[PDB]
Amino acid sequence: VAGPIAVGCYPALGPTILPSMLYAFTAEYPRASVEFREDTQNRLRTQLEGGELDVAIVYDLDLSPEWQTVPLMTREPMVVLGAEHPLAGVDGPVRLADLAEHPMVLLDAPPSTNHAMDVCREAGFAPRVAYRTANFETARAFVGRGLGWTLLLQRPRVDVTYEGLPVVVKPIAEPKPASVAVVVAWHQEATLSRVARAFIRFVTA
Amino acid sequence: VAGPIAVGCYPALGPTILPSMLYAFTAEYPRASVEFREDTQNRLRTQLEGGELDVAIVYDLDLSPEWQTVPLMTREPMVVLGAEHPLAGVDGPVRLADLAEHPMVLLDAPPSTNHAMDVCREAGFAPRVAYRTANFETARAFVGRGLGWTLLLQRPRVDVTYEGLPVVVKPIAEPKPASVAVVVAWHQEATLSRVARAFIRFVTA
Repeated sequence: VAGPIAVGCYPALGPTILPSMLYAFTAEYPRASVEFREDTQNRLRTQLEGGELDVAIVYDLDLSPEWQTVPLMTREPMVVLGAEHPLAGVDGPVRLADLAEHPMVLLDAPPSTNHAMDVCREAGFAPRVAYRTANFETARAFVGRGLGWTLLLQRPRVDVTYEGLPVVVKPIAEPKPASVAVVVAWHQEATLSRVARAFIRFVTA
Repeated sequence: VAGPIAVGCYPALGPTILPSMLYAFTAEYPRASVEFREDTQNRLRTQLEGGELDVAIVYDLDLSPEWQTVPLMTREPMVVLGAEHPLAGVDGPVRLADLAEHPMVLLDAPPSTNHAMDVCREAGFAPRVAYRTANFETARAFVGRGLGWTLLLQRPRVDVTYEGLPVVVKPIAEPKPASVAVVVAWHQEATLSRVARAFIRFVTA
């Protein structure tokens, strides 16, 4: 197992899923050579369907029916709150309806944006978006500071921001939202190289 | 003071500098409203020139002379290593020259990208870039996992990545790299509003 493989992913997946994956794969296969690209939903799609990427690590959301997928993991959406948020202190899951009138910090990084918007709609409201960011950490930092609440698909292991403030992570109820999977994907009509076949098999074992 | 202000910044400044600034400002002036936008280098300049932004929080690197600036803080570039890194035992500062042959994780987020190539260039080398990302946490997470070394202009308060791994931050010497100012900026020819002026005075107080 040797050769070039080009791997893309969403920015939100880069610091959460990718480091351990790339480190472990590359250690297992010293002669493999990985080109790593992070890009937006539309750009990765263009690249992956163009032959620029072998494989892409994406949320299993708004995905072309022509892409093959294999689950890597799956995670419920969570609410994240500042320590002194009115709702940070109550035990159990939060009814998302109870945040309808608290200012939201929207992570607008498609496909996360419409997923958040749909989850709020199933809880029966349109959020007051006080601040918008495409940056995962900016959303977390704004929240830990007390600028609003947010909905996130992934959970950094330590509940603290770049500023050194805590964040409080809550499950969601009424309804309990669907689990969102992260997936390795490729186009149906791609011929997987050996290094690519080896990558998909390793990172999912 | 009351009314809208549009504040832009570079994404890496969004979670580190901006959260407390926006919190403190909106706390002093409950009737001001901030329109917050993170944007890449040309796009922020382009928005500021056209009046879409009142002010920008930026690194003072490669800025137009048309912009008035006031320094908020200054920071030395630093090397960031994973805990198992060959040079992580190095007591005291690293000479960057000592990492010339180790793989680098490059934060490609102008103006950081040219700054970083500029500081290696000055230590005598062109780095071997194993991985490139415009995402700050992706750079820290990759380095914490062992995928290479980086250099960064800012330092999150807790030396831990999203995977819960530590990062080891070291000063650079021989030569010591140039410090970089973070500034509040606005265009020379703008007619500043009362709220924009209040913002500038408030963050430079």
